[PDB]
Amino acid sequence: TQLNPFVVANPAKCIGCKACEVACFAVHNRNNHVGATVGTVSIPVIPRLHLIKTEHGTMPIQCRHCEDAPCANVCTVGAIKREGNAIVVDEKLCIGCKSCLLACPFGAIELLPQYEDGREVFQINLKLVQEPRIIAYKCDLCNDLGEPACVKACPENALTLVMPTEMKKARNKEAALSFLRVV
Amino acid sequence: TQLNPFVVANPAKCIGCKACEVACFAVHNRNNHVGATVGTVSIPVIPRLHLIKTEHGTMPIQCRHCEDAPCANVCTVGAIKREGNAIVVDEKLCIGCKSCLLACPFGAIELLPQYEDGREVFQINLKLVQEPRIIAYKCDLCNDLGEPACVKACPENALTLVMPTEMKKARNKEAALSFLRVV
Amino acid sequence: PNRFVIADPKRCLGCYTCIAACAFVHEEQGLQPFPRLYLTYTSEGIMPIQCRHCEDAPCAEVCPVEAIKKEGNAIIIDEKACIGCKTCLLACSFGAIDFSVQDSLEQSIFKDIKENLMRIVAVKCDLCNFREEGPACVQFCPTKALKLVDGDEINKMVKNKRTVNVESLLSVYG
Amino acid sequence: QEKVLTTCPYCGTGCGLYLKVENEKIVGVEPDKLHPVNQGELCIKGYYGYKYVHDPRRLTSPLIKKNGKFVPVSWDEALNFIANGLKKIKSEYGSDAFAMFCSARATNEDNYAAQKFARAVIGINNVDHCARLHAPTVAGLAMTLGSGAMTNSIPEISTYSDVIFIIGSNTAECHPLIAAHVIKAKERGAKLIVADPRMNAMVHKADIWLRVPSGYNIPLINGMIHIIIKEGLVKTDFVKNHAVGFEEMAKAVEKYTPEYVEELTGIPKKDLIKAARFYGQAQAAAILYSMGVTQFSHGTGNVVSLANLAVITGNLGRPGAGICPLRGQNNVQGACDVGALPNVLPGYLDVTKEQNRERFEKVWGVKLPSNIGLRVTEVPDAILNKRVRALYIFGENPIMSDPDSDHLRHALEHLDLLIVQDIFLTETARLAHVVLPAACWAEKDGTFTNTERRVQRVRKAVEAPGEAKPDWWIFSQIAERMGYTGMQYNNVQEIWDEVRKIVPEKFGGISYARLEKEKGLAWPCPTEDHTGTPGKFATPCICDEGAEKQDFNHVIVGSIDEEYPFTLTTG
Ligand code: SF4
Ligand code: SF4
Ligand code: SF4
Ligand code: SF4
Ligand code: SF4
Ligand code: SF4
Ligand code: SF4
Ligand code: SF4
Ligand code: SF4
Ligand code: SF4
Ligand code: SF4
Ligand code: SF4
Ligand code: SF4
Repeated sequence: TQLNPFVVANPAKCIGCKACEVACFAVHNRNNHVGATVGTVSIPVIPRLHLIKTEHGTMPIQCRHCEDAPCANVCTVGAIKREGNAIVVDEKLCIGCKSCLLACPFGAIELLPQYEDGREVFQINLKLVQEPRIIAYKCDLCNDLGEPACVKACPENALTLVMPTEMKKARNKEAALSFLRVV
Repeated sequence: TQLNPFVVANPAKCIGCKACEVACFAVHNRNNHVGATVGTVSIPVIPRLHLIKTEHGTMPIQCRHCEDAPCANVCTVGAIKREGNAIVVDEKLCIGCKSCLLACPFGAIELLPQYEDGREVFQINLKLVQEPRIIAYKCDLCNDLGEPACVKACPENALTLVMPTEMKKARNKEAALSFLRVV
Repeated sequence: PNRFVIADPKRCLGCYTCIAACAFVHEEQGLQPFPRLYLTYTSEGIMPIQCRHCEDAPCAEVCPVEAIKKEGNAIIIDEKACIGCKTCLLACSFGAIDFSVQDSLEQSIFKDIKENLMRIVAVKCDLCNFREEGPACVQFCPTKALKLVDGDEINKMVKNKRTVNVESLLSVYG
Repeated sequence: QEKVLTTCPYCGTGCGLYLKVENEKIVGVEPDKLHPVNQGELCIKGYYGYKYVHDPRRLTSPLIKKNGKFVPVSWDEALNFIANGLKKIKSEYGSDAFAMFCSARATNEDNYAAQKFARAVIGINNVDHCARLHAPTVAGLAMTLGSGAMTNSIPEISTYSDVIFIIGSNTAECHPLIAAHVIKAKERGAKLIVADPRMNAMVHKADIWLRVPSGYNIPLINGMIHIIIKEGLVKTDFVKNHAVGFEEMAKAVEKYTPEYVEELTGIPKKDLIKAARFYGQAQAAAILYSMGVTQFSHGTGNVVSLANLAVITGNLGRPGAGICPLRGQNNVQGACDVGALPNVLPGYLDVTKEQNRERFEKVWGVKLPSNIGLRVTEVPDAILNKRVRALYIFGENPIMSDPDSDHLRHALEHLDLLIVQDIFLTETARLAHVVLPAACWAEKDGTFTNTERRVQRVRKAVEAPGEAKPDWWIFSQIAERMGYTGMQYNNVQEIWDEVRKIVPEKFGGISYARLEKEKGLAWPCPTEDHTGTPGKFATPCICDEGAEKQDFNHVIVGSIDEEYPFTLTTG
């Protein structure tokens, strides 16, 4: 058992250039005929982290990979599973029951149409046209692929991958040193 | 396209008074000669949402209106369709093949006899008596009629109609405001 | 309402035992020796398909001689009065009715058994109501893939799923 | 009314089966609730294979061909004709005048009697069975591990969750009860890796599908081994304690990479990484393989690689794990423990060594030849070259199942003397010279040796139709007519006791009392009070070899167009 790492953003230096979302889209859809260039993407854009801008600046929010995850436990079908250290939703068994949106307080899960092989996925018996398949999208730490593309795509490198052992140890060491430097 | 709204219950304020099923039954059976008064009801009562109780509280549950609905895919006749913003069942093409009961994990569909014009409907050729016709029953969000009747009949306002897109925006704003006030 | 039988494709090897048992039980009883449970191969999975006993049938509404009728808790063909008007074969959604013809058998082990062993009418799963034991298909299966669902098992399953959903929603987050 | 315990003879698994008999005729079949293999449920052939024993066309009398037409003739003069024919051919051209085709669907006593009465009566090493077409598997496993048969025991694959690795998946329609255990193994923890070029009923339940074209599974397993070596999942204690080296295999496995097999076979890269991880991190792994891999020309190095993959991981000689060869007939293993090959003797002894010959002189009877006999693939050449005079087609029809049928049919026009101790509906008997009725599985009293080397007994229930008689008395009559020292086959019990006496090192405690009490025993069992070896076979150590240490063989991809772009396969 190991604590799940989670990427976090820095609102102090973040600009809101939206250059990390597009990299996430490009890295997730490698099987949908993408050649790292514009004009080869005939499918709409689907990101995983979402940017929110308010009077106190702009910041991207994403899945925190909750240890006591409510999204996995509310899911009755069992689409959300903890395959690795991070938490990842499975698109094969998901049916679109929006109870996940009733669970996650941060709100990093979006219900969006599926896209495979450069085409939109159709269904059997729905309405007289057919209806798109809606699936759950959230960050999966890019554990299936290599190093996550959101890192080293920010111009000032605002977002960082942190796992809470080293941060806690550094904070405790700094607090102890500050306490000892005064006494 | 827009995500289908679904009504949800708040168990912390529900009592179990069963005043929400009665209103739904009254509002869907206007063709069965009911005049908002007990005594004109010559039909057995069939609601759409169903209330159950456990050790940790009581609430009703109903159809969640899944986007990739299993009940629509299982039905080979095609009676279940998305007619409006909600997903509805059709009482004219239903044949009684109970396989839709084996699809919905929430169990919001019940197979019961159809009642029209104040009398039970009878099938043409079955056994020597005539067998009744059985149709599925589930929440259809009162799309043909006005606002949902389960809401505005609950004394404690435990029932709420939720929009799964605006709620995510509200959660995002609350999370951003909570995080930015600390940093 | 009506009792029927369902086979989850997770534990079906396609071993042709249920099909042969269904054929031979009906043969030794004195009815048509042809199976009433069809094995279908698809792109993803193999599942036997039989007559899910429709509560409105779409079958007795098209029979001109009135041969198909509801008896006990099942839909019964009443083979004696059937004439062969291939009308119920049009109105069956799942395709649960086949006709008693030698060419209707696909090439498999069962065909070899039935040719090394040795009227045309519509045959349908009658749920083995003539036998004091249960259905033969659910009883001879090596992996117990098939299972018989009653009027009360549906209610029990619905209540179990509903209670599990409510308890999970209560326990995790209101 | 009366129930008789019997082992189902239709495939090699072996199952308990109550032959419900009534008025001397079979009326039903029932499963055994206390059997450890089938657990009280059978496939199609168990439930409806009893309608084969009382057909109206069963052969009920001996017939002989006098002028081209068969005539009903009693037993004694037919035996006279057989005896004088064998005597004259032996006087003319010696003892190499016949090749013995013992059935793979007969009890072990039949094969033993056939071998003895072809070796201790006339004397030749010309014995064969039509189940050789799994022949490289026994050769490869013996050269790798020193074990010539199954290693683990079937019911252990479902007692607890393991990792099941299938090669050439056809188990779902070749052994409909072993795959029943594999499916029942999925106690929410059994995990499947399947590799085959086709679509079956078993791959659709598999979490991971290693769909690889035919003949390209050696690079697949080599890349699998490369991945499990690069990640350091090798059990170093097992290889440093019992194996002879590691770098010799490394010198031949590093040439294959995941990208190499990616561009060579056309399979995704993450599947191999995943499957290697699931095989490595798990402590239990069983390698099944069906007929598909065994019908390949280059199966020798392939099964060597299959054994060595389990060697390098350490999932051998432990309960719930081990390599699993599968046999396609009930008594294939009964054709290896006793001699049914031209270079083997009962007890897994080779006739090429004089030590295996000098151990039996008087306990066996007449002196034995010391030369290697004629193989099943070579005797058609001797038929065409007119170097063999007779042939014994026993209990089988080797004109349809065996490949290249027309060559054998054209070879069959060598009518001097032919004995077919068989049953109805065989074209070989029509093309033969002398036909004699035989007895089926429900008419005999013998033993079955399954794929899992378990030994069970067959109990007679129905009496024989007409003058059809078991082959033991036929062989005894022939030997007495030619002249045999003593007289054998008083009963089957004496024959089985003689089998126990001749080879006590392998099995000497497999008697009728234990098989009546226990639910079958599996050899080795050198004494009576032993409970048998299995899920170990003999390896607890990989030291079944005479050198007490296993070796390795380096592998390489072999060679096979526009005229025939489609590959043809069969099962
Ligand atoms: S939307 Fe998908 S992931 Fe979410 S609860 Fe429903 S099935 Fe599970
Ligand atoms: S989806 Fe939401 S609730 Fe689930 S782990 Fe991620 S942040 Fe936590
Ligand atoms: S870790 Fe991967 S999936 Fe998650 S936000 Fe970054 S790029 Fe997207
Ligand atoms: S790329 Fe960097 S600056 Fe731009 S929105 Fe993302 S985190 Fe902010
Ligand atoms: S009972 Fe009606 S709604 Fe349900 S599957 Fe059958 S036809 Fe469709
Ligand atoms: S009936 Fe059940 S499965 Fe169908 S849409 Fe409603 S909640 Fe989903
Ligand atoms: S929304 Fe309408 S149909 Fe649905 S439970 Fe409420 S009253 Fe009944
Ligand atoms: S009307 Fe409101 S308080 Fe009463 S049972 Fe229904 S949901 Fe509960
Ligand atoms: S008996 Fe069971 S496993 Fe065999 S074919 Fe029928 S459903 Fe499939
Ligand atoms: S084939 Fe038989 S059952 Fe079908 S409609 Fe004609 S008479 Fe009725
Ligand atoms: S034959 Fe087909 S349509 Fe008729 S009752 Fe059976 S499943 Fe329904
Ligand atoms: S219930 Fe009886 S008739 Fe129907 S499929 Fe099974 S064995 Fe055949
Ligand atoms: S698995 Fe083999 S031995 Fe067992 S019943 Fe089937 S055919 Fe007979």
